[PDB]
Amino acid sequence: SKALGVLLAGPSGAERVGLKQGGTVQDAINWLTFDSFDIVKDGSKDVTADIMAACVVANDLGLDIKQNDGTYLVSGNPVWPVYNSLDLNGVTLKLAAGFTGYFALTQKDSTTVYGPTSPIVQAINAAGGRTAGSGVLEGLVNSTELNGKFLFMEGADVLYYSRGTAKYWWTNTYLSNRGKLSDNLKYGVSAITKITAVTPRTKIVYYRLPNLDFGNGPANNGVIRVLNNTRFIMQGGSISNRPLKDVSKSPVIISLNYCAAFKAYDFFDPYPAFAVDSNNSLVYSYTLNFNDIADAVFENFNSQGYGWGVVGGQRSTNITYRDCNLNRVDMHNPYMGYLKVLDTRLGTWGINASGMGDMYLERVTVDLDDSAHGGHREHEGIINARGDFGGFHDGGLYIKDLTIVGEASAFEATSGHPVALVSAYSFNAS
Amino acid sequence: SKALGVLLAGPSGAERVGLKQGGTVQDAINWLTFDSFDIVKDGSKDVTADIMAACVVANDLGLDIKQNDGTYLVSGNPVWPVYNSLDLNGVTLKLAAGFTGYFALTQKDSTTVYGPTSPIVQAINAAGGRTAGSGVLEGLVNSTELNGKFLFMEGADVLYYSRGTAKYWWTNTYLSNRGKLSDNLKYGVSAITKITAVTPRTKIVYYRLPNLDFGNGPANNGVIRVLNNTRFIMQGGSISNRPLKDVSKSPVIISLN
Repeated sequence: SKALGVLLAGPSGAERVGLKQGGTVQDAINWLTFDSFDIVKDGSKDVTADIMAACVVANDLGLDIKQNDGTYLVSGNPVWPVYNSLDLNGVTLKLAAGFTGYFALTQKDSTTVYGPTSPIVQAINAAGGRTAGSGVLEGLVNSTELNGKFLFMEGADVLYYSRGTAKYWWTNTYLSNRGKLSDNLKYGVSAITKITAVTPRTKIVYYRLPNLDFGNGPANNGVIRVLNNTRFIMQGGSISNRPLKDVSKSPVIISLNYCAAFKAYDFFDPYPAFAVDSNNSLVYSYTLNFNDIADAVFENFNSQGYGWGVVGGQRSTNITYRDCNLNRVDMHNPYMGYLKVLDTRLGTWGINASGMGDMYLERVTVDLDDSAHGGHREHEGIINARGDFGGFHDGGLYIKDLTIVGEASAFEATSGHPVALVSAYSFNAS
Repeated sequence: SKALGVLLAGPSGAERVGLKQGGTVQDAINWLTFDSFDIVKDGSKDVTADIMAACVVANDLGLDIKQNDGTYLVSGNPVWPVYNSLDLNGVTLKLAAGFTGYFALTQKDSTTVYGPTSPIVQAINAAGGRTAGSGVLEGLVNSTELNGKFLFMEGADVLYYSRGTAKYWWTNTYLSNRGKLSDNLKYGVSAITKITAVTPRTKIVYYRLPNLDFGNGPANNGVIRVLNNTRFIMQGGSISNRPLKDVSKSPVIISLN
């Protein structure tokens, strides 16, 4: 009836084979692979739906995914969710021209949102501790609901105007217990309107990014997206066969959102994207793009050359760049806390960051050559504030051992003078 | 005749055993070990030719090698080539007194040499951008041949003399596209005579070095050699039983190129 060989090939097969050191083969193996589902890996078939089914199985069982070879063709707009570690070092993804999907690397059941009518928010608004330089919220001293969490708060006071739109009070910080915040409030607020709380993991997860093939020239808004995540380490990843021109497109590679306490590592990009409009004028495109992050370290990133700035950040806290090779470091919406750039080589754009904190620079080299861009230059200096936010930087700038090479002659021919060192101004006061 | 016992021991095998989470045992294991070839690992036999055979199989299939225990006795002057990751943490290599071989960790066709007569070199020599502080080679503005590569170039002008021997112009840099260099030239050069171009990997490889036993005292010119390589991480490694004196010898451990 039920014979060996038929039993061995079934799901309960590895449980019947014993090991010399003890136990069975099933005990040792505890991970999943793409080969476990017979996914075609010669690039000759669309496997968008097959990869999605594999991710669903792993999330239910709570296992890691490992795969170190093969090339896969994908198309459409899938959303692949991953709740655990993912190892794709050695895998190439071949994207179709109309691809608009992404990997969604998330933490399961990690975020709670409190609205303006929630009991927690009302208790904060009825007590003190909402002044500048405060480090304690007096309304949470005898409460344990938000203990040991990362808090992303919003307020009801206007701070500045950007492109005619009012921007409101905000603060990202960490709460240990009895109302104590890690980062003090730089400005006071009349009332709190929203709180987003993220719980740190009880474990460390590892992401090993694959190689992305851009031969057909897709223009997604992020292929690797990390949302509501803590305590992860991201290593590797690259781009291949990137086209020289990207007419009327704005590709984005990596995007982060509501993340804290992580570190990224040696992503390699042979050269950045060069995207233009119908009038042959440069438009934006990013290799890395993040919103609402805290306590982040970026090390050994590589994206240097002509094109738009490869980094775009907004509303962050305590960011560090170490040993990187980028053509720009940027923050559109202001940062708070500190921003550190250590042992880094920069391109012609320099640094463009409005902020409510302190900027530290140590052993940084800047290369000013800008021949491929005609004379286009948004800000006239090397270290700048944001011209579309008013040009303010409410904090100090401390520089040690800065080195300048290049000349930036293309900009000089258009304007008549070289670049400044530090600039802070507004494009339009209204 | 095709008995189940004989079938299970062949190359078909783990593909006939299923896992609870899905797939087969074969789909989970994708690496090679020194124990896969029954290499004697108590130091009582010379296994130089057996280690070479293991490396050839791994290179052909594009797999990684992993071994975490055992002591191996080696001799001669073998060249063991490795194209992928290598893990020898916990392994001791016993070197015979006359050992002169090494591991060769390479990148499998990552380099290209352009000589003084190549069209690429002649294009550079016929244009501008060869001055001090220059960041662009004007002869490559409309070329895509060297895009995204590391360049090791040599020139024709004498810079200084060492031990009565002239030394010539050089520079090492990276080129993104449209002839833009990452590091500006410090001195101008009249003509460029050689270019070596290395392509970065689309992956990261990991090297975990073994323990080397120098009891017999060999003095070869490098036991671990890395050539024409990019995007790797090296960890570990040690020396044991190093003699206090090395009369008429010059040992080298690690060399890069």
